[PDB]
Amino acid sequence: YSYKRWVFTINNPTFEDYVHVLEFCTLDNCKFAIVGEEKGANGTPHLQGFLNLRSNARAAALEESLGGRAWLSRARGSDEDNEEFCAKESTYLRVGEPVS
DNA sequence: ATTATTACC
Repeated sequence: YSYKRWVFTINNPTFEDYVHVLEFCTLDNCKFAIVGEEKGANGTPHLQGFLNLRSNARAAALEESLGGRAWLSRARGSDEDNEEFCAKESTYLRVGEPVS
């Protein structure tokens, strides 16, 4: 039950949430990663992203890697589907290139 | 696992 391709959301992200995302979402760990940040007026601020990991991870392990407050789900769309969705966010961090 | 109603297809 360990997988490479995941989506995640971190609602009301904390300092440590950002620190975990910044250290983990790197080319060392990911073939491709994209993480958007939205914190506008009438909604809960979030980090929201997609990870195509180099190594399989069990959900409990990825949860720890992302700071322990993340919602996780096995990715259902393609890397490019996720790139297009997350790149709509007003700020985003993009690591690597989508795999097809 | 986990905070939320946001979350790819």
